[PDB]
Amino acid sequence: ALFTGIIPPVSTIFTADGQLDKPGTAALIDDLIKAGVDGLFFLGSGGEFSQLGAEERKAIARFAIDHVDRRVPVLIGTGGTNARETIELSQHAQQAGADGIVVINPYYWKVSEANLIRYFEQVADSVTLPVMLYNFPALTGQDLTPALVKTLADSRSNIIGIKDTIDSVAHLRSMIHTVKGAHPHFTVLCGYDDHLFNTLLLGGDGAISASGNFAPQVSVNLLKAWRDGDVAKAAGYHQTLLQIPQMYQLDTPFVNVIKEAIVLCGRPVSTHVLPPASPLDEPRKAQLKTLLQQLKLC
Amino acid sequence: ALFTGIIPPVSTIFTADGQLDKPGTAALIDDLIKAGVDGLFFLGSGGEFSQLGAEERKAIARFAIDHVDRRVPVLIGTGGTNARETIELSQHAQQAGADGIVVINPYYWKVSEANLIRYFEQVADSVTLPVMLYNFPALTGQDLTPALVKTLADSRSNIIGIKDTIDSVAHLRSMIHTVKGAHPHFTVLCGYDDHLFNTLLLGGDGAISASGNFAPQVSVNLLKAWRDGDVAKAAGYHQTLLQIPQMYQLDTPFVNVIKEAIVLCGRPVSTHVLPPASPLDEPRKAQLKTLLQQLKLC
Amino acid sequence: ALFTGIIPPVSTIFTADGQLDKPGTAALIDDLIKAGVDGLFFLGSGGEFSQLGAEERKAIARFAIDHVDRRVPVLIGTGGTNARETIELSQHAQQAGADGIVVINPYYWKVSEANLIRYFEQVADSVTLPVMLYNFPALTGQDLTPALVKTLADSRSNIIGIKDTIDSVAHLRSMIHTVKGAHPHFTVLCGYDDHLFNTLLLGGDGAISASGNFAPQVSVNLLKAWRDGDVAKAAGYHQTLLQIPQMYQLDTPFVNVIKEAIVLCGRPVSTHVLPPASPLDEPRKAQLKTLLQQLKLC
Amino acid sequence: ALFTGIIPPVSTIFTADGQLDKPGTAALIDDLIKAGVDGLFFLGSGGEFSQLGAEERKAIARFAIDHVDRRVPVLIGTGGTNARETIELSQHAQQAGADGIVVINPYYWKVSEANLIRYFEQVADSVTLPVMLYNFPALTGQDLTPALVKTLADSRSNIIGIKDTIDSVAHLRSMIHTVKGAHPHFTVLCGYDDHLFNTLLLGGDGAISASGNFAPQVSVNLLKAWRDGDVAKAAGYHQTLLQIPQMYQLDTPFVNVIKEAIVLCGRPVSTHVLPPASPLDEPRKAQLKTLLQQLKLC
Ligand SMILES: O=C[C@@H](O)CO
Ligand SMILES: O=C[C@@H](O)CO
Ligand SMILES: O=C[C@@H](O)CO
Ligand SMILES: O=C[C@@H](O)CO
Ligand SMILES: [Mg+2]
Ligand SMILES: [Mg+2]
Ligand SMILES: [Mg+2]
Ligand SMILES: [Mg+2]
Repeated sequence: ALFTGIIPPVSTIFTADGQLDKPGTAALIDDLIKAGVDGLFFLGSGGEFSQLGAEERKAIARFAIDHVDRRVPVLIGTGGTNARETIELSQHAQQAGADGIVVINPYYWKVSEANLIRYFEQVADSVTLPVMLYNFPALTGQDLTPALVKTLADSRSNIIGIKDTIDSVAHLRSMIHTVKGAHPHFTVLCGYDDHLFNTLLLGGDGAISASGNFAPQVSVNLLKAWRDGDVAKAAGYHQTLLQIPQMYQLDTPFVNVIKEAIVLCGRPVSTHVLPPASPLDEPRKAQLKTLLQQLKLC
Repeated sequence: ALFTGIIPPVSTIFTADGQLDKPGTAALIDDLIKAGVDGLFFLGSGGEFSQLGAEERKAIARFAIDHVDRRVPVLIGTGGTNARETIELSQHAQQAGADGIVVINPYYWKVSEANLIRYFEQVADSVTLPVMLYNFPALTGQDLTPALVKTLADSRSNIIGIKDTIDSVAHLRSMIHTVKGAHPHFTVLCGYDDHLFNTLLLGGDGAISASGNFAPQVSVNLLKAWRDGDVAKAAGYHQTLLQIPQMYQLDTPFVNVIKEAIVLCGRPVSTHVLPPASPLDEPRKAQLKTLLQQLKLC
Repeated sequence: ALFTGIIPPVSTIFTADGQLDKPGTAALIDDLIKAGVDGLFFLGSGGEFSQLGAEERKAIARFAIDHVDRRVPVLIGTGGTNARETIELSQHAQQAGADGIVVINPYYWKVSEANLIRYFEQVADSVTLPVMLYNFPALTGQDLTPALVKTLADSRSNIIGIKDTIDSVAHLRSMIHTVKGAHPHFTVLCGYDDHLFNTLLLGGDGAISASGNFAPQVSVNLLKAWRDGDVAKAAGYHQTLLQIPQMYQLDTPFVNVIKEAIVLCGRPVSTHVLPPASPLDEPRKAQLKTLLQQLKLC
Repeated sequence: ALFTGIIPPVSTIFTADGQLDKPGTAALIDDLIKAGVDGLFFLGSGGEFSQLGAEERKAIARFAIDHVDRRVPVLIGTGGTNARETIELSQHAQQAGADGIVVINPYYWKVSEANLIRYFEQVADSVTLPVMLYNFPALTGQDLTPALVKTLADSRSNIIGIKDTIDSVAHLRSMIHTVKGAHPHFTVLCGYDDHLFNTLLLGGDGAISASGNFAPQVSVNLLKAWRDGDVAKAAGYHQTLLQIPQMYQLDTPFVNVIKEAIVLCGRPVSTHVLPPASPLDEPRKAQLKTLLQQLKLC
């Protein structure tokens, strides 16, 4: 199974003038590697892919891949609505040295099932890399159902996992039973911090969740305890992860919150975000701070 | 805090001719008491309240209350769309000796917030019993938001808990923070089996969930392990409860499934259900059987 | 085609204690007949079926049928969640002299398609009357799709029409093409005032809409003009119907608004509504009055 | 009031390699102008903006503006998720000679109301052109409510209209009453063919709808008849517009259907569409042909 364990959706650090902040993004990457994560995912939702132009995404991917320098597996988010662009970004990712790509369903038009399957098959045909699907129905307005995902896995042998981003135990359960029941090495990662523990107990593989950026140790330690058979210890970490998603209510998009949390938890990066996100206000920064303090994360 | 712990939504047993089956309902009640449940809830969703007429509901409630004979706390579900009937059923419950009532929001019209608050205040004023709210937005089409529930708890001191029936960690978390933060003894019970563990870890109080009927021991033992501080053991039980809700996909309504599971797990009752539910077919009964066998529950 | 044209969902008039107000209900009935409606529908949504007990519904139906005394066709709404009660209320309606029944899908559980089909077939088989389906997905949470309605019409020859209560030209169009295409004499009536004209232009049959109660002449004259081939005149009436539904925003449920409008338009009936509806406040009554005045309806 | 009347969302014609087909696009533009439309809108949903790259969008806009050569007002769709790009594309439009821009809400993240308002203010402040809002909640997952639109119009005097793309009479009515009530010259255009007649009768201003591409004469003649006071004639054209949208069910996205209809109605342009749209199959092309024949459009 590929891309299992804890794989953060890394925040992209920008300067106050809105350019890629290489020193800060590099420092964040190095913090996460040092924390023991199993991989890194750039240009996810929290990486601001949807607020970046294609050339910007290419430049950020190349930078990140080269900085990681093969220390851990690297995933690049290459999706969008422009399918020709998805292919271009995906081929660019493979040429630049990525280990895999992560592809959401098109999220403007909710295309027909025939078109959706074709789209994923075309993207998967365009690269030799492993492809992770990305389900985020709250934002896309179109669910990647366990049945559909199984059909995709049956069709292309490089479609090998999913980031299932949904506050639903039923969806994670059914994804695992349906897809992993046919393809035991297909990877199921939850996209929310508070579903990691359940995902493992259900027979899934890990998480790609925003708290990976500012508190990776919580998820890394949970996974380690689980793998060591220390369930009580894993449940302890889980109690923390259950509470963390309160912070994401502070703003929408909450990409600002995540970067403010990176700062609060001890890595001083520019927290600039791209429009239509905006800077978190001071009152809400203090609220975030009190949450992190109550959970003992700063 | 009232009505905490494991409180099954007890199935109502009917004969093949569609009458209350007293010996079978009584035997089920006695099994659940013997299993160590903290209470019993009659005429919930799984108790078929919505397929019963008012006079039938009164007769069932009286019978159940009388059979239980104060061995454990008894809740009666008294809700519907007809608010005058809600009041009648609730006063009847109090006269018959119930310990509390459980009241869903009206689920045909999704009434204005002013009307909704007024409805609950009137119902709560009609009895001196404790009132548990019932949130089931997938069926009602109107969520009881944590803010609203807090407003209700602030308004009437007998509105003392909620059965929050939703596959959402965020909803449970927020219900607990918002309502229990203002009213530390307000009771938050989850309505789905696979959220019991998380509900406890989040600072909530228990569950009213269908598996209480046929595998009460799993929830009772989880709660006991949690109260004893043996979190690993509680997590073990949780791994089971994570899987159980697959069975509910076998039919809709799944009241048939629950009764078939009672039979398969060792209590031979008539499994008749009221229309528009219908008998579970033999293939799906076998499927249910294989599910219960895999989880070691029969 | 049965039950075509303008058929108001007649308001049920109550005294302050919530009992049937026979003189007021009768006067309303006579006003509508005198206005030239094609039929009358009692115990629809606007008739407060869902806030009335089964015995109450039977008394109201008997009264209404008897008062109408065969002057126009009479439809009784017999639906709910309790399917045994549906059958009882439907057989009661037939015995009491109703010309047809109107049956909504169960709206607590959204039952499986197999259960839903079986429900409607059983209800249709319980009577020898014509049966009109009732679609109100905003309230029921489960759409009766054109495909499903076609399947029902294909299955039972007494399932002969629908009240399609949705603000959707596409839904009405597709209902008409899919069902009337297979069953040219199946009756399609929209449930909203502002869709009557389009319904007629699409090949449908009329409307069961709330403004039937207080401004029947608008819909009756629209229909007459359309049948006489005076499309410009019909469009003139449509311009009024397009505006009327603003008033329904004044409260939820808006059964109060409709009765207040009956009073304002010249018929002094009690405006009492059953809980959890409540009286319309004086400021909103004055707003309703201004709107009616601007549309030249009082 | 600006940009009133019939303004087609013009299809973008491509060669097989997915590049702009200048002769075919120009011919289409000339056909529409000759048909008497009041304006032209490029790079709307039907113009495939969300499957085009930013440089491609700029090239298309420039070409279209230039070909139109001020014969009618020109709108350019400049929206997306990347707000910096929205500003670039909007300023580019103004520099290229557009008369106005059309901006949808960001449709990946459904951003907070504060962020949404700020977004629209920033885009409006980036140009001195008139700005038309674009509401398409079926695709965006976030409705621009009449209250929000009013707040935007109150805030910026160059936010001067909306393409309200929704199958809802209530939404159009309320948009008109709430926004035009406060801003009588704010332009309200429906985005669907079957809502033009109602939109005019409600006090709105026209339509930007896909049938503008292949049957502009229907909407142009409807509008002329309405302005001339010949309501019966207008209603006759409406009967045709009521039926046209059945064709859009032939695929999703239906940008293919629209181009095939342009061909079938007598203008031979390439029907190539960008992925993830795909070619319409021959059976569905024949079905489309039969429909157009039945409505007397080819
Ligand atoms: O992946 C989704 C994130 O926002 C939550 O961790
Ligand atoms: O009683 C609630 C049902 O959803 C079963 O858990
Ligand atoms: O019939 C539907 C009601 O909501 C009023 O038209
Ligand atoms: O504007 C939206 C179009 O597809 C409908 O005409
Ligand atoms: Mg993220
Ligand atoms: Mg239940
Ligand atoms: Mg009504
Ligand atoms: Mg279009």
